[PDB]
Amino acid sequence: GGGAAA
Amino acid sequence: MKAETKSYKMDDGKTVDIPKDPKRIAVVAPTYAGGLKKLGANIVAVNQQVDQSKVLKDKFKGVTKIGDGDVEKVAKEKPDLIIVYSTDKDIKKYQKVAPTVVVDYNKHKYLEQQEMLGKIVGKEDKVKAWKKDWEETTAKDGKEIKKAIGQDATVSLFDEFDKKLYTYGDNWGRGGEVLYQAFGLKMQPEQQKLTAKAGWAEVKQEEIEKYAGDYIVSTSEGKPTPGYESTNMWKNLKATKEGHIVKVDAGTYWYNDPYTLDFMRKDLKEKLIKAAK
Ligand SMILES: [Cl-]
Ligand SMILES: [Fe+3]
Repeated sequence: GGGAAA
Repeated sequence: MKAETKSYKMDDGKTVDIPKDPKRIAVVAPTYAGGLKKLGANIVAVNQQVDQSKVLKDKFKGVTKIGDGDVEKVAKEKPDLIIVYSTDKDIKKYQKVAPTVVVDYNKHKYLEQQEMLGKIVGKEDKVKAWKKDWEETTAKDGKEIKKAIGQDATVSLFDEFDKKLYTYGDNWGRGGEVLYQAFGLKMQPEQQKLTAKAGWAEVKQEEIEKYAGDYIVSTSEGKPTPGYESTNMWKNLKATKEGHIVKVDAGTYWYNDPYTLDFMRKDLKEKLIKAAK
């Protein structure tokens, strides 16, 4: 998701 | 020659033509690997991350492993369908290789996710059957766990992510889907508030007591004691003082596919009942 992978 | 295709409306609203019956799936986004394997799909490439799972590694022996960005390796397996996350930076490149299904992770809760994979490969009936079994079983499990830990007991979930303390809502892996949905256990209220919009959150480690419930599940099993379990703050949490800590295997628990779910179901039920003694 934004700030990470998903 | 020309496999018959069906129209599929993706998460972004765009429609794409995919095979009615895909024969060679490249699973770049590893969230979707176990679910497609459960449905008997032929997977010709899979993200090497599955090898971190005690459950999924054995299930993908003999399957080409790929890391992020390896379009050439994916191309070489001549796939007829490619699965990636919406955050994948190589989506256009994948598109030139095979129809590419772009999944926005946060658009599907874990049961809907498996239903979505059923639609992709045309096996919705198999999903339905599996889902009914899953729900009935975890409903009885949850009722048993609640009698053991107490109906109002809260449960926190903590993880080390990129050297920081993280917590999760009910659908960002780390066992949350089984703890909070399948079992129906009560999430610690500040954890719920913090993770409500995003589904996940970094926690200021000096504020951990704020987010610590009656029981704590920590993904630290088989690891050296993380920074967040080593403080005097951790030592003085009521859950710690009471022996209410459950530790789980991070590499395995990251996932939420049917195989992983069955494993975490058993493992957590066992650990929770023991921690409640
Ligand atoms: Cl799934
Ligand atoms: Fe992630």
